[PDB]
Amino acid sequence: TLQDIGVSAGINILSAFVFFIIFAVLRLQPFNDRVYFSKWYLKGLRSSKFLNWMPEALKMPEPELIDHAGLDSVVYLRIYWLGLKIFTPIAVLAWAVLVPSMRFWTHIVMAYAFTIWTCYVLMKEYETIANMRLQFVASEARRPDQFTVLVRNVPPDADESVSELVEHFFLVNHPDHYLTHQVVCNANKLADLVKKKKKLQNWLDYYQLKYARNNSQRIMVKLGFLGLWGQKVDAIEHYIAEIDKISKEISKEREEVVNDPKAIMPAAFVSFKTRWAAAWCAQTQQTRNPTQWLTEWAPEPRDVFWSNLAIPYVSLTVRRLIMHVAFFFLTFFFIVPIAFVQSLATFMKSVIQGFLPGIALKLFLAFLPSILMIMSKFEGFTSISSLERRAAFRYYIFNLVNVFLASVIAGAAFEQLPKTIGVAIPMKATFFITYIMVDGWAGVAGEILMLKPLIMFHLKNAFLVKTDKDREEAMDPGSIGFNTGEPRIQLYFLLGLVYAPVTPMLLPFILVFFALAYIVYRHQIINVYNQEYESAAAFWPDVHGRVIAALVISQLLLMGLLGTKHAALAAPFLIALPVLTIGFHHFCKGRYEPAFIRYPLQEAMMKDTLETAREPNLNLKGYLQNAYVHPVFK
Repeated sequence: TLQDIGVSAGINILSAFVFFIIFAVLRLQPFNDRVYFSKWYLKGLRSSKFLNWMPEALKMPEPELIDHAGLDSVVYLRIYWLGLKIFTPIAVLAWAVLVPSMRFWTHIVMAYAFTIWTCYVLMKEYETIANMRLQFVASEARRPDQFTVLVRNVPPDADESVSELVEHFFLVNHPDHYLTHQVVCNANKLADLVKKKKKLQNWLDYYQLKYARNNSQRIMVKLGFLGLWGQKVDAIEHYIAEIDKISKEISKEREEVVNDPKAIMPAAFVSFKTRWAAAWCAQTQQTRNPTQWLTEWAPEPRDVFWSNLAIPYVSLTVRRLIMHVAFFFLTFFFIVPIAFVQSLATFMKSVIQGFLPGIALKLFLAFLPSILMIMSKFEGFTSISSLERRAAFRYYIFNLVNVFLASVIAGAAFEQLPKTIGVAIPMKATFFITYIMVDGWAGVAGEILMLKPLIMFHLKNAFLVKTDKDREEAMDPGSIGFNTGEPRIQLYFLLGLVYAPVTPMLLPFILVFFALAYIVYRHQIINVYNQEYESAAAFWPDVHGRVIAALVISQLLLMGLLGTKHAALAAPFLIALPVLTIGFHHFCKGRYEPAFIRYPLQEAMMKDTLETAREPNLNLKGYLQNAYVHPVFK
């Protein structure tokens, strides 16, 4: 309750302030600059009154920040500014209209204005992001992707190899445009192998340094309880035998994979002389039969998820269905722990009653993004970007169904002791506020520390590093974590929209979270979070659709909420909201999303002509030949 609300808020804010103190203290430490400044290091800019950095983050203006970091990161940062802009006027206007009858039409017009302002700011920022994407891609440098494309589902032929097939096909179809062809290799088991070799070499290095320190004994083979099947106290010879065997294993794998007809799938990489050729051919249904020669734009060379490549195309739909069903069952299963958590939300002892449930919830939700990651790993998308897309989608679905609906249902049920659900709904605001403060303020004030990378790096250096220059690749700070970033704020958007016309005080905490997250993530993206891939901000439409769905769901649940005073005779105003919303969405889509999903062919003319004018004498063929060949054995 209110007292517990204040106590939990205080404990969270003090924890966050202590987190800032720790961040500053370790920040000034001189022997860990390698970590908290991964950037300026992968960019090669550095080598070797107590909160001053706070505004220091805000400089380095937006075009400059784009140059420093990258577009998609800028958009992700922009998300928070979007949200704060959306909810500030809504917050103040509602807060003014807190009359604690006329309230019915009051909330009705309040929600109408809320939605109209929301869609207005949405479309405005949508156009702005469209323009900045256009400018960014226009000013973009050359990458091998923009003149090649992925192709899939080529009909098989017993006599002619796939190379001859594709050569004949594209010479007939697009003469004077074809450049080269690359055949996919189905040796992912060798990739698992080379990962194993890396891990074993890492182990052997550890035991080598340890034995150099002093002679020791080891009997725990990665399990302790199920350790070595004996003593094997020395075990260096064990790894020597292992590396010998695996060396002959990889040598063999080479000598058959260089001659395996089975290593080829009905898919390949083809490159064209001009971007326009790529668009015209691979962007459009290429043949008369739409069931073969299936093509879409190629991923970045470092985006190629080679493991997924070995999935037969016929089986992916079956995989999709099986995975969708398994997803529904997993959401079913994880209802019960959440129900436990909410039931925990039932005198100075009640401080833990208000506090713990959010923490516990977060702990049972810590794993789930990883499960969704693997889940998409079994999915077929072949590009870590698209994996991020789908994973975020799944996380949204799970959070919406469980953390919101299941929680409110459980709260109402445990409160009940048919005409009571309406008065039940708003009361869960306290629970949601607590969950927000916890999984937000504290969580961000912690993840600013990068405890896990920091500890990993320090243990690596003190206990595992053998020479120098190996620190440099040792930093793997990880990307922004889109699968975790986008959906959390998406959920907050949903909650704000739903509870705004019923419960105002949810909003200011949301504003606090938005501000702190904006500034902290800005600092991070300035100094850490090297981006593993750089898409053309292609994810934005998904966010737009998600927020639209959020708004319409908020409207519909509000309509349900006004079922308290039965038949207020204003329902047909709540009926117009969804149709207007969906019409707005469809119009926005058909009017602007081509600028994202399609690549402007006129812009292709401009870019290719400018490239030709600035350099008509580039041997681009050899530059593009060896791309998309192989991760390890190029």
